[PDB]
Amino acid sequence: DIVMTQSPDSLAVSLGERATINCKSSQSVLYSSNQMNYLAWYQQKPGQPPKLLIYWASTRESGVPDRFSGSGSGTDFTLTISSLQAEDVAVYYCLQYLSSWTFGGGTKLEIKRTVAAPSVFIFPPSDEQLKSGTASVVCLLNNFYPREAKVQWKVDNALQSGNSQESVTEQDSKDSTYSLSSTLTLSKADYEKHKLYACEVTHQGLSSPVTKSFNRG
Amino acid sequence: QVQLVQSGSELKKPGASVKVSCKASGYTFTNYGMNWVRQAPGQGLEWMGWINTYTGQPIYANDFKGRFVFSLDTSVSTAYLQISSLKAEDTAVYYCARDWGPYWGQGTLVTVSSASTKGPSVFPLAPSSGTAALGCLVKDYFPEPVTVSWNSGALTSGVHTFPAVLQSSGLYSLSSVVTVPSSSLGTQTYICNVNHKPSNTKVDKRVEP
Repeated sequence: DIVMTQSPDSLAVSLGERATINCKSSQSVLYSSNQMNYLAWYQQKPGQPPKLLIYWASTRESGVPDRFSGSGSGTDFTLTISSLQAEDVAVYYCLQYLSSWTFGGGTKLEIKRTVAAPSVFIFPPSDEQLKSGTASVVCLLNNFYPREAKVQWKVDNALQSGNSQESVTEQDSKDSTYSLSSTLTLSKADYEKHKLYACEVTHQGLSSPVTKSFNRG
Repeated sequence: QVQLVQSGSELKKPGASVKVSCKASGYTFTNYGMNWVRQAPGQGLEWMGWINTYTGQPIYANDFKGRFVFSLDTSVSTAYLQISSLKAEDTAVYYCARDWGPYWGQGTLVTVSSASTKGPSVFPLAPSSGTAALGCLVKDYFPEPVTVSWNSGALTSGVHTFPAVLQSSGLYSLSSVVTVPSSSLGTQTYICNVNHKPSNTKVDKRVEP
């Protein structure tokens, strides 16, 4: 029954600026006897276990850079990244360990950078695929920011609904951009009933939309 | 020195049971308690409970009584998590985490599904027509995950591997791509190295204009 509540739930901060995450406990995690706060902070990147950054509220774990610090006491706590760096993109969790363990809900930290136009590319289905008889047309947006992007598929300039699935990479830890793959899927049949396959893209890094098309063979 | 090493991924059908192991080394096993932690895909960390590694006495969080049992084999310094009557929503990464300090397992993916192991099909996304993008499409594999490198991991710069998507077939699919100089295309070779361990499907497709 110690509830941990982190805020905000997600946060975008500019490279070089101060990132601040808050954790609040529903009861004190300060142990009277030893004046220690039983609170830790963790950084989790995808595919990995969480990695401990801070414990006893303010003690920095070995090997962790000086830009991370923890402070606060009792029931209110702060994690501070003094000067954010591209590699800091991650989910951050507080943990109380005074009375059992309770993790906070986690805080997704992203980097805020300058607008960046996507590089659009289109890729027709392979011959090898079409033999088994399905068509996967792949549109790729590459190295844009921000995340927001629209991808409309056009077959003979007929707008497509319900047959494309999108997917977005995590923010890249070196240059702070996203990439987005859209796949249009059709039976071999339907792919033969049409000619011009196009994907049209909308963004803020574009005064007007960008198309890439091919003609079926 | 200190290491917590867990067992490998598991695909289970609803109703069955599973037994994840966590083998500790580099310290006196029985001097430190062991925690279990569950992370459902895309979700937060959630404490499952603790085991006293000296007495064997397990303590369970409120949300994990009934189907969950913690046990030890002190003689090989190993903690075990046993989940019974598996449901789809027990699909999660499970972690062992030691009392006091930074030590976590690498985690064990448990997937609960009726569907069968099925290896992908790999398909090039060849370049054509400054910079030219090329890639691979990895289609109709189950379950997650798959890995991808470029040129046995010589080309990592510029690489972007995409999160899988679940298609309405109930099979996964994903693309991996990379942008290169458009002069390099004739001269330089590009191979995407694809691995799906659940079905042993390992593939080194070449990609050319």
